[PDB]
Amino acid sequence: QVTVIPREQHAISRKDISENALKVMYRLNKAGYEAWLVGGGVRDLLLGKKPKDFDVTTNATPEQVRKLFRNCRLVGRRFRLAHVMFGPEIIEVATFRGNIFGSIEEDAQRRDFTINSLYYSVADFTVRDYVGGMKDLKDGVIRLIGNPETRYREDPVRMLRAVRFAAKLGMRISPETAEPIPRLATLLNDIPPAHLFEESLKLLQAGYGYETYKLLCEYHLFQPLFPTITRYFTENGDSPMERIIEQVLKNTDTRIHNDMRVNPAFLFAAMFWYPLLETAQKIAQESGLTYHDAFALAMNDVLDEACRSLAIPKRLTTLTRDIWQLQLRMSRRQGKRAWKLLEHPKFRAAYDLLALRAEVERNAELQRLVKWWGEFQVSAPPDQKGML
Amino acid sequence: QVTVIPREQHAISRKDISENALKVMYRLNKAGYEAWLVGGGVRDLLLGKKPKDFDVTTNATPEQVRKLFRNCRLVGRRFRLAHVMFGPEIIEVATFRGNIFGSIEEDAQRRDFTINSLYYSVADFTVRDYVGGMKDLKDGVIRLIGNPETRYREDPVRMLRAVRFAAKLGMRISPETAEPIPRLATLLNDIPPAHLFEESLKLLQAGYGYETYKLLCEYHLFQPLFPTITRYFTENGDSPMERIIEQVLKNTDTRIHNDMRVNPAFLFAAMFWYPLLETAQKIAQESGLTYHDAFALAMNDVLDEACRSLAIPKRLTTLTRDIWQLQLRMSRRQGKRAWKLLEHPKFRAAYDLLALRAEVERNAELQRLVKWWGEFQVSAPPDQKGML
Ligand SMILES: Nc1ncnc2c1ncn2[C@@H]1O[C@H](COP(=O)(O)OP(=O)(O)OP(=O)(O)O)[C@@H](O)[C@H]1O
Ligand SMILES: Nc1ncnc2c1ncn2[C@@H]1O[C@H](COP(=O)(O)OP(=O)(O)OP(=O)(O)O)[C@@H](O)[C@H]1O
Ligand SMILES: [Mg+2]
Ligand SMILES: [Mg+2]
Repeated sequence: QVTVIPREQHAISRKDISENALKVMYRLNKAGYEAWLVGGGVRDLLLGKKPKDFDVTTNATPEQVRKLFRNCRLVGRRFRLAHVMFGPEIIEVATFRGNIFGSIEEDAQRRDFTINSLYYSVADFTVRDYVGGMKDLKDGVIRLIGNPETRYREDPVRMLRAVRFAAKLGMRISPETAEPIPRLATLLNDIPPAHLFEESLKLLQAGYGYETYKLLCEYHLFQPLFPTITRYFTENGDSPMERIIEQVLKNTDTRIHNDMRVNPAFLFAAMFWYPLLETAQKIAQESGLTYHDAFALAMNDVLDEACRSLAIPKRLTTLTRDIWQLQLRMSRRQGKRAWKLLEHPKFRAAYDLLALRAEVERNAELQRLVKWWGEFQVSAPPDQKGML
Repeated sequence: QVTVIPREQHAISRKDISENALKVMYRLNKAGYEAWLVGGGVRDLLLGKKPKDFDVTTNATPEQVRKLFRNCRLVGRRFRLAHVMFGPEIIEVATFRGNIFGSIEEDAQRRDFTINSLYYSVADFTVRDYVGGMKDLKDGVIRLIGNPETRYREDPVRMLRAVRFAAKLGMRISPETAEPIPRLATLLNDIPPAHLFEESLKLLQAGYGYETYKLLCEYHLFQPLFPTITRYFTENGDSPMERIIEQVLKNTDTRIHNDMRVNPAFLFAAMFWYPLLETAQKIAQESGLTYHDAFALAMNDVLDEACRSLAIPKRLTTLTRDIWQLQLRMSRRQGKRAWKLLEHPKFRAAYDLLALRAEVERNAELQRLVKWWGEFQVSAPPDQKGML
């Protein structure tokens, strides 16, 4: 066991790569308090990679952190957890937990995985490893802290994170930490649909999506969240839907790394697409009615029972509804309303759906619609007229 | 002589084709006042075309009008000139004029042209013509009301309007009303650049642009407004900049007849492009700077001067500058920095300008950055990945 690591044996974790939350600790260290830098970035820093967050912890009570910062711009409460604002840098200052407020060692144990529970002191350039941490981090092991069996039951979402980190970094899950998941997965439905929604995005809409999907399928974690989707999987391995999902992911992923923004209302409208389509079939031949009105029903239901697991905000769903709406409208080769359409705020997305539907189905008559809209949108108004 | 023309013999401008701003005349009529429809609409109505606006006039004091609508959603200010709201519909309710105000006849006179001073009462289905009005409308004639000479001097913009209706509707300008213009044209430099901007857009940005520039040039009214451009015309008639101003207008026009949002900041960057391309090259040699630094000065220069004539909003100038800047970046066959660009809020307009530049210069070098950016902008991140 090795509880304190020195700056000379610890990957340099050079004081200078820490931005200036250093101003936030220095203030504490000066006041007779303790300043530690915990979790995310402190992991990354040891890895060599650039921190995305910088969060800190202290033996200073929350009302004590209030006085020592009353002059600062402290953004919004929470319990414990204080929020300092620079601007485009916000720094989280949280008090150690234990009866309620305790020691550094105490705080370490209530944290989830090993590597995400390493601590840095600007004051002594030492990192504290009350857990496997350092080794896990070297060996590339996502390990949980207490008794997996119990933790996952206390907070089931702890399971989701295990995969998420597993995918993000090149790491594998500890056996003990992995055993329980497939069995305990179902536990996710005792989770408020909203919290889920957050984590669904943390997983896919985070630029790892594809590797995190493989991992969510290999642990039966995908099913609880997207019932409406698992059901249309096939033995064969790659149905139109089973490809599209891999693609919209792989791509949303490329986007996020070339730093482009991304539409979640898209991501979803893509996956559920085929399911919607399938419900259009049954809705039509059965309960025989028009294919427009039929489609429109499939929407409400598919979105209903999907919104039954993930809590999608009314905002998103409504763009989604539009992305699908456009799929029918575009299909009907026609004239003057193409300006009306080209203008639509969700066209860009809607074109990128048609993009995929044509790539996956390899339906040459679709890609055909894809070249046309392709040119009719980069073309200039004299040509755009002639195209009709 | 023939001052009152009845529902049957007058193009039946039919009570049915008046938006329910009838409900506002009705209150007026019921209340002992009379209330008439004027100009904009009544003109189009007699021409058959759908009005774009309905403005009522009454012999009620602006005071009497204020009171008889208290219950209503009446939007504020403006001597005389009262305003009432519904939905997307606003109804303009101004009082006659003539100490200050008076007879329906006394009002017919302070109005700029003969057509735009026809009057309609729903209460008797007659239209009152106290000017050439009816005949002129039949004939296709824009004819200022009193003495052109004096009036233009009273309000020089009356000249611009005159030329605008001339191109919008399909009709010719009255001899008596055309003579004074080429002479008196300069008078516009006395007018606050504010009004000129306003009216500059009613001329080119209402989708009559091309025809309204065939006139603005053929009556030397163009010059007072756009000094910076006038200067660069070539007797040839076929310079790149001259072709560009044609096309951009022809196109802005198309955009408007197909209900597509149009951008003002684009319009301008398009015209002044070549005057900007010129002032840059002259700043390049005359003073041995780098081109990138040279260009940027030229931007300031062209703007200040145009700003000297048209009060162009600090808003639109920013966008413009950017649309231009983008033209430097889209030039370099850029690497992974292109994702950032694709994202720019203006990229569509910057593209649309590379579009024209390539078409008018009839340059193949440019015509390639067009074909390229056309694909790189509709492709998928897989494909797009590769292109780079
Ligand atoms: N419900 C919970 N139970 C126990 N510990 C928790 C819980 N929620 C958060 N934590 C702790 O918070 C820390 C994670 O912080 P945060 O949520 O900002 O993500 P992170 O570790 O920075 O993730 P990333 O590696 O993606 O940056 C972990 O060390 C974890 O132990
Ligand atoms: N400064 C002015 N001097 C004299 N008359 C004016 C003045 N400003 C406006 N008018 C009168 O207002 C009427 C025009 O109304 P408005 O400004 O709504 O345009 P419009 O005639 O409806 O144009 P359009 O044909 O484009 O619809 C004209 O009949 C004109 O005589
Ligand atoms: Mg946290
Ligand atoms: Mg008006």
